[PDB]
Amino acid sequence: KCIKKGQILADGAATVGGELALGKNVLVAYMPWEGYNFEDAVLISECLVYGDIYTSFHIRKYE
Amino acid sequence: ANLVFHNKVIDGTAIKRLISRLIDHFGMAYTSHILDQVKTLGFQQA
Repeated sequence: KCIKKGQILADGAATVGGELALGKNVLVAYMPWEGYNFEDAVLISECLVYGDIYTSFHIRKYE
Repeated sequence: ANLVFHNKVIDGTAIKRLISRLIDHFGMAYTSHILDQVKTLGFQQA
């Protein structure tokens, strides 16, 4: 693949195709659900867990 | 139980008045259980 100077070669974390990518597009409905979204509480589906939609890596350094 | 039968609408100021009358008539232990049931009913209907 031919490249010009200043063109993208690799994507870093939270970056897709040369764009900042801090999140995910997910199916959402706005409605009260039995008080589990009372005020700022949020109800989610298990598919976000086993789909690994919001799984992140965290590296802790011990010295 | 000699509760009046409301037949129009229950907004915020109406429910506050009813709770205060329930407290004065039934006491706090009764009204505490009534509050738990009314709270459950409101969440379910919403």
